[PDB]
Amino acid sequence: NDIIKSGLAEKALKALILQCEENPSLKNDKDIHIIINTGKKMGINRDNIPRIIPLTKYKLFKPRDLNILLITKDPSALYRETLTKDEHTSELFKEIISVKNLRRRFKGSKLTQLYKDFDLVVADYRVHHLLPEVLGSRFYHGSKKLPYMIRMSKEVKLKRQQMVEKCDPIYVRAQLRSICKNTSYIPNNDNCLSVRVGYIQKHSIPEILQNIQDTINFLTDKSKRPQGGVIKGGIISIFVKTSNSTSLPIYQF
Amino acid sequence: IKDMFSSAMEVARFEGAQIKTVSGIRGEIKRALSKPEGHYRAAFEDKILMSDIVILRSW
Amino acid sequence: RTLRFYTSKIDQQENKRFKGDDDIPYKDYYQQVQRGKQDKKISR
Amino acid sequence: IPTHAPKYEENFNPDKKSYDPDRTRSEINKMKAQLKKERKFTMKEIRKDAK
Amino acid sequence: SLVVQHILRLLNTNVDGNIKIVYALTTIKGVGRRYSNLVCKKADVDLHKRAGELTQEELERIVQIMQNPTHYKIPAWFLTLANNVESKLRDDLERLK
Amino acid sequence: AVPSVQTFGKKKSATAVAHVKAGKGLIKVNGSPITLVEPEILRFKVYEPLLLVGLDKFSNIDIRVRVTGGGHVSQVYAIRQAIAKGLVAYHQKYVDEQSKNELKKAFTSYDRTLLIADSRRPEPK
Amino acid sequence: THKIKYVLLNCDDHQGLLKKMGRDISEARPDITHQCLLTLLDSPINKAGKLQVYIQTSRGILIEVNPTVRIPRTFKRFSGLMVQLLHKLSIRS
Amino acid sequence: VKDHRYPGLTPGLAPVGLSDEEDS
RNA sequence: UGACGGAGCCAGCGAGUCUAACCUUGGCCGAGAGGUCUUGGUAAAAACUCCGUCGU
Repeated sequence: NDIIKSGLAEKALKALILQCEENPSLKNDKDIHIIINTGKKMGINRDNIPRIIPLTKYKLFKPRDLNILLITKDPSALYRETLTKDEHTSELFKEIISVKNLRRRFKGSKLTQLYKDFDLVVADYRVHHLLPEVLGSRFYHGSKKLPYMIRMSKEVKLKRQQMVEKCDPIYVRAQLRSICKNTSYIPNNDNCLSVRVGYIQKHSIPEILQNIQDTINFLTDKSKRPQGGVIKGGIISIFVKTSNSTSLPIYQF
Repeated sequence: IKDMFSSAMEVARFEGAQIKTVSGIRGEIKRALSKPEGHYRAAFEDKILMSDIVILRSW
Repeated sequence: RTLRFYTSKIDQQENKRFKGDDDIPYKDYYQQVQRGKQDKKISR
Repeated sequence: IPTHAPKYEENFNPDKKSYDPDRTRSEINKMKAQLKKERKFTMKEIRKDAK
Repeated sequence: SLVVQHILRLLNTNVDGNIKIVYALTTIKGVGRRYSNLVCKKADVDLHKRAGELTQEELERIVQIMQNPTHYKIPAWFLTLANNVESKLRDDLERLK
Repeated sequence: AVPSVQTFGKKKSATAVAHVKAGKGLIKVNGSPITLVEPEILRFKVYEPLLLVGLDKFSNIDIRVRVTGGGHVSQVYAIRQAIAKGLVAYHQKYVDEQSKNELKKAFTSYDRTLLIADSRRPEPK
Repeated sequence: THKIKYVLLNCDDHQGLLKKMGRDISEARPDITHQCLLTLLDSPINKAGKLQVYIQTSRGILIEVNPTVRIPRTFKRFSGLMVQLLHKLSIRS
Repeated sequence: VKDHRYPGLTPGLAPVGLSDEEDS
């Protein structure tokens, strides 16, 4: 909580927010990211699978706020029918698609159109590794719209047995709520790391600060491994920036 | 080939010019590509690689 | 509403197209850090 | 039967291009056409000189 | 012998009575088929009804759903240079000559 | 060894291989029953042989057809040709030749393409 | 039609030009077609929607005249309409 | 929860809590 | 002789250690050269058959 107490973090966020209003170039910038300088190499190769960081105090977003794309295993009939009929998930997803249909209908410029229309992409964990070839490069550089791994039903796989195919609408909704409210991060085999902590015009500066403390606590807490506790050896420095703005330091060892 | 020229007008001046790679594969500037500006089509005596560099000798 | 209103519509309906021989119509802290990073690069 | 009036431009000239409601739209279309003829003519000449 | 049992204006739009409620409301700009279906479901109006059959209270409820979407938790997504180029071309032409 | 015969049907790039052996009237195309052949509109086309000579002849044999290449129509024609040729050849090999002659006469009277390949060779004019 | 601006040829307005064409100026009267159209279209039978007119030009052009049309009464305006029609191949409301 | 076929599942699975399940 | 979605399903050519983007926001290491990570924008079998919805 020492970072929250320091006035520097408060000062940096005030300057950053002020510029976005002043500067025409930063007008389309809406998200606030923190750049963390871990002391030593994380040693985790980028697997492009987001890891959820729980933000206890405040929620970044709600499922109803965003366009959500669900990519399901072939055939998508069982999942599309079950999710659409259920009252909890009848109106949760903008579109439900299968991998094979997704590859066929969207190619080239259509993939670019798909990128803009949807704010959040989620996919069955079974088909997550296929998406990089399908969705293309645009989805998979920058970390803004990486698909999230979700599980359709609570059934588990056992060796030498066949998993029963089911769709649990309440479980799917619960996972999506966690994804939206909580922030996320992707490990990489280098010092730098980027995490979204706030949204301009929606979170007050005290709220954005609290999200940073939750992010730092989770990433440094060894008890939260493997999802957390990835920053071993402390943090050399932390900055704050938008997509196109410059980095404002908020902590330095 | 790209980065040799800046606009399709420049390519038109040099169509038919001899070109070669660092490997020594000889070629020719055939025609300028409409999109993007400065790109052009060439024919080489043998297949070239992406790591190759094409050079036009001029004085 | 008023009965006068319905009389007006009725009479207008009577009066309510080319006919006969009619012709067709005629015609500062942030600026500080930006400098600071620039100063670091040039110094190096 | 309903009666409608024909829509025609007086002193019509087919070679003359159609009238445009917006002056800027016609003007830019004027310049776009002018660019195309000059680019094609210059491109033809430079090739012949090169040959 | 005694047995007792076409156009409407909604959101400044004329909607035909003959058309079904959902596809009649699709005519309203910004209202899609899925959006109209969701609005009717929230309004508890039977979708098989025709637009004329709708009662006043149901139309008022639909208008409230349309005007106050976030209040009823509707999801969010449901809610000169050419002259310069000519001059450069002319300069190139003059240099050619 | 179980008596068996093998025949081919061809139509454009479509090729069907029919294996006809002694059995119990089990007719399959590509591992599925003949009744599931598609398109349904042309299904009776692949029924042309069976209905011309009658289902009683098939009651003592099993036919397995494997089809590759071509489109839907050419595949249908390959299947029917292969089935007819296979039935005729099996009757030659393991049944009297009189019945074979009757089968050939029936198939030829209805449609000779069931037995002889129909290929539209170019002819310069 | 013919360029001078394009104008519908007439027996009176354009005599020298027709002589250059070599066409006899006796058979250069579009006013008759105008007069027939005015009386055909303004007849009550047209108003009852039971008449449609076609015109076969001497050159070999066939024109379909919608019964709803209202051609201008002055001949001068009618000529401006035909040069529009023969070149644009259609006239809109 | 672990799936031998997909090791990536166990990391990066959305945590689910009681507040998430209860309807709004 | 439509649009949307889903489902079923049928080719033949083609195999050089060779096949292939651009422009940015920043962290760290490095004497330099440069290396690695982060980041936003721009560009980039079908027919056929069946089923359901709207409707000209």
